[PDB]
Amino acid sequence: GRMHSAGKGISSSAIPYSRNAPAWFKLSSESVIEQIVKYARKGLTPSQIGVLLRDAHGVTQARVITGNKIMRILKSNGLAPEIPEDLYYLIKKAVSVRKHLERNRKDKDAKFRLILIESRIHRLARYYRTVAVLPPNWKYESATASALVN
Amino acid sequence: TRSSVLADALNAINNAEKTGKRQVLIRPSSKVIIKFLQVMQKHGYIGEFEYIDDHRSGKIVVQLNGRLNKCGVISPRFNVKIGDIEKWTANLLPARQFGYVILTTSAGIMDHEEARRKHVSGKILGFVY
Amino acid sequence: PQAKILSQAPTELELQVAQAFVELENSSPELKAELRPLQFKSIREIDVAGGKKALAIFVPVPSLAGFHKVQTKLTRELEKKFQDRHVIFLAERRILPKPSRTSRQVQKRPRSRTLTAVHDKILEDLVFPTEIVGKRVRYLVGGNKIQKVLLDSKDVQQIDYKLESFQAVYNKLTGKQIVFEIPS
Amino acid sequence: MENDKGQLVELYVPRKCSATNRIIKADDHASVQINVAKVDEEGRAIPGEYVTYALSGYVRSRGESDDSLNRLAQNDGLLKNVWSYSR
Amino acid sequence: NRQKERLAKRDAAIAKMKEEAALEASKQPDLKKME
Amino acid sequence: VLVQDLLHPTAASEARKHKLKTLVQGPRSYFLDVKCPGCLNITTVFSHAQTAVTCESCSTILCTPTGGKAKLSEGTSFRRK
RNA sequence: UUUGGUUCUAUUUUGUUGGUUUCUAGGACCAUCGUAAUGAUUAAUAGGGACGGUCGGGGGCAUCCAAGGACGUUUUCAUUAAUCAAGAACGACAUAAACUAUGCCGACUAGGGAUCGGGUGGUGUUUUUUUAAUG
RNA sequence: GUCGGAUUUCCAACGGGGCCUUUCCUUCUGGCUAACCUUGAGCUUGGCGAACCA
Repeated sequence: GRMHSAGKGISSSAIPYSRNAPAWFKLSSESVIEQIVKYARKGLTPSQIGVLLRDAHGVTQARVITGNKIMRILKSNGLAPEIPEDLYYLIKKAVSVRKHLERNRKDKDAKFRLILIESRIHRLARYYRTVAVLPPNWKYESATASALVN
Repeated sequence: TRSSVLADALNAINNAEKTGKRQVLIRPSSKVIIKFLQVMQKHGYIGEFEYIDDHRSGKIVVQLNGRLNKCGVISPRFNVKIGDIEKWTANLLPARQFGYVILTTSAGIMDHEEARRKHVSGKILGFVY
Repeated sequence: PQAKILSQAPTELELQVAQAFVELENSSPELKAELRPLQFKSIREIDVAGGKKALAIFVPVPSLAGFHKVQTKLTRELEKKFQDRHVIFLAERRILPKPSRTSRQVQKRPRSRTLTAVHDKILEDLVFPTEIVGKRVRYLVGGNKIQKVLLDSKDVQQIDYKLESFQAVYNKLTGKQIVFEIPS
Repeated sequence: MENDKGQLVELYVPRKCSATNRIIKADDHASVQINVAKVDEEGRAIPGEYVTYALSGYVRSRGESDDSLNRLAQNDGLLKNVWSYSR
Repeated sequence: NRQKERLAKRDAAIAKMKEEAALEASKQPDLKKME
Repeated sequence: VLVQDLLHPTAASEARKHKLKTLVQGPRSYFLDVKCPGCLNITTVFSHAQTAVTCESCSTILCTPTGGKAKLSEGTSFRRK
């Protein structure tokens, strides 16, 4: 696909066929749940959590070790962010690009990529509004984008 | 993007039979593919086929005989009443003695002859001869 | 007592295996109180082509990990205790029917309560110490489907004599025919 | 094919390829008929006793005549370990 | 949620009775290890 | 080839392909259990480590991230788990 | 099956028509008791996002700034997607023989070698510190 | 078995219904109580409401 480019490259993860996994892991479920809540207490996104349990310890996926996925147990433990991580990284990239544009006016490909980034932002905002993980009337504007990064 | 999975399935069958190979891989295996190949199998057009399952959607391996001329899909699935069944078989079949138009009715997916016997109609899926 | 190990329905043979359960409970203190909390719902007799019948022991679903901890040991004692027998532990799961158009809605049916999900679960629970590496379905020209299950080649010595017993009990329970293969 | 009651019709029921099981047309001038003589316990072939394999022009033109000939030769038993099902 | 409380109560009861009989199991000697 | 076994490809050619192009897709990576000099403290490290993984007891970093398989440090003792 | 409290309506009758009620009959609201296997579909060779080493005569500014593709991934989301009237940005004011004179997305179908970016393996070659890791 | 018409115990095919396999495929007041454990001796005195409705 790659709507905002022309690349057709396929590069991703190949999840193993073993749904119950991996018969060499000795820690318990509650051990890794307390690991995720301790690691998310200090302010990390769930992608960083997944890679950091993937490489420091033996965790293939948190979905197959526990019974459920990651921000399911984060929202059950009360550590769900007010906006999820993908939209947050998109809007922080947007305000960084807008800071570049207000610094340098003539970076005109930066204008083009800013329109691309806000297109992705509006698509994710529409999807998050129709599933109501965001309230309706929530809208992205630049003045609230400067402070919405938090 | 990949819209009609059955269309890509039947296209793979058509290309493999035109090249002359006796086996073909299909990705990614909806239910209507399984019913379609069951209908083609019960009439002696393909033979045995195999359902590989990964945990995503599944793959089909079909052993092909030399008995297939063309299988095809009809997109979109038009609504077909009783008179439109023989208007369709007049339209897109080779002859009046063989060839089968496949349609899904509320009593399952079947060819036009046993749909005539059950006296039911539905939505047209495709054809095989 | 033998009545405590039985959950609801008393017959003679489940009382006998409950006596075997409490006899294994009082002996072997290394595994004592590991088999104490668990009870089993029911017992089923399966006839196989080999002539040695099968004890399908249906247990509660939430207690299944407790059987999974000590399953090899208690199954070995259960083969020893009963001659010409093969013992298997299954979890009695609930199948909820598919809601039709005319029927009134009874909540939302969870996806673990469908027929295919519980059939795959009891197929996994037949072969416990091995792990299934792949499945296939043979669609024959006569219309019959025969499902082939591939087992991981490690530790197959526990279950290699019991494969036709697995085929018989799966054919009785689900009405589908399966063939086991070991890729090497 | 037939009409209603006997009287066999359809002159020239055509041969069919032994590889892809398609029929061979009358002017398919690339189609061949391989005739293999069989041997009876002495190392010598008997004149008039054959097995026969018809190959169409399409499979021969694609170059796939030899692999298919391997497969039907090994299927009839006169070949031992040249063609593999697993490729 | 009465159901989660009931689940936690039955889990705690099972664990407590398991530990209570595990004390008696540790009190009893093992002829299997000696053999 | 016009007749071949798509059900049972040979092990060499099914190990030859890309990881998504096989019969069923699966990962070609693996986990190692690595012991560091000094304290024992056996660790499990994924092959494409993606970060500077250290021992939990002390800053004795075992792998540095690399765009493919991550390189391991000079003094280790690792096994494939 | 139950056990509380609140509230509303109500026939046969109690000796009659009206008036105060109780039990009962039927609601609706509230409380905590017990029943259940307590309850969330995969993670599409779909897509978005994080991460790691890179790669590019990409861009701007001055003489650093952010962005992007591919690769790798047992990381995260979960169908967020394809094409697009109106509208908008850029375009040697809105043009061109703006061309691949060939719209975009998706699948399949014969090959062969060279090349670019990445990755895997080969006790392969060479260099360093003959020898390691790199390259 | 009638003099080119038609039947029955029958091998088969084709579509239908009912029951069981974890599979309620809404139920309350009423009546017919229906198919009634209802059996009087080989056609009698008494089961569950839709198969009939409100």
